[PDB]
Amino acid sequence: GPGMAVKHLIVLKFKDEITEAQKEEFIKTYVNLVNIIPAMKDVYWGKDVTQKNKEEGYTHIVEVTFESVETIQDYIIHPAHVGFGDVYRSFWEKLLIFDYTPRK
Amino acid sequence: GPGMAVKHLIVLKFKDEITEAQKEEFIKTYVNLVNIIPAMKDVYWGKDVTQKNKEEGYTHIVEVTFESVETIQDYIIHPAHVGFGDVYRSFWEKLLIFDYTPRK
Ligand SMILES: CCCCCCCc1cc(O)cc(O)c1C(=O)O
Ligand SMILES: CCCCCCCc1cc(O)cc(O)c1C(=O)O
Repeated sequence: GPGMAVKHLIVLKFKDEITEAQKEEFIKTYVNLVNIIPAMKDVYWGKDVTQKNKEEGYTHIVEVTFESVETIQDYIIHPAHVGFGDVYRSFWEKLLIFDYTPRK
Repeated sequence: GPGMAVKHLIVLKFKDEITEAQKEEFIKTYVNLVNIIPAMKDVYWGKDVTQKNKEEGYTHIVEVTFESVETIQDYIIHPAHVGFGDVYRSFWEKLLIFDYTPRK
């Protein structure tokens, strides 16, 4: 369709001490935010398989579509997001966030 | 669904002196690889608008769809991919490369 939505992309490396089970629980709890935060519509994620970034070893990629930058910002400040981010902040070693409208 | 795909995600920062005209031509030549490299099925890209990692400087996000990790390898070793790097490596400052299958 003709819509102009905005994708929120998260690129993450967990601390080495975090176990696979802990990463899974972190992602599951994150996905549950869709049911809580109005702006947050859907979550797709995946684990990188090629490990091509050397000293910048991000492993997980999360994609969330939103209607605009302003509603991304609503998600950022929503108390369920603030709470998730604060209590799991020690899980990650590196985090990059991008917001863009995909085009051809 | 019935189809299998792997997303090849590139995060890119151009050198600071590169012009907008140069970026546009660089991207047009990259997306034209779909007409050259069989494995490369589609490209969507966008420019970050929120600058949440401004200090790292990545600005462009490029999403390329492939059938499998094997066809991704065919893309990497294709002469036109090697040749794109021959001609344009001097335009980028840094990159991150990921290969993953998005899921819920
Ligand atoms: C399954 C991956 C979970 C990602 C948590 C990141 C939370 C966060 C922290 C922050 O300092 C800035 C942010 O923009 C965000 C975010 O966008 O969600
Ligand atoms: C408009 C996007 C331009 C992307 C060029 C990156 C080329 C490249 C360089 C490299 O050193 C390693 C790689 O894996 C790749 C790649 O995946 O294409």
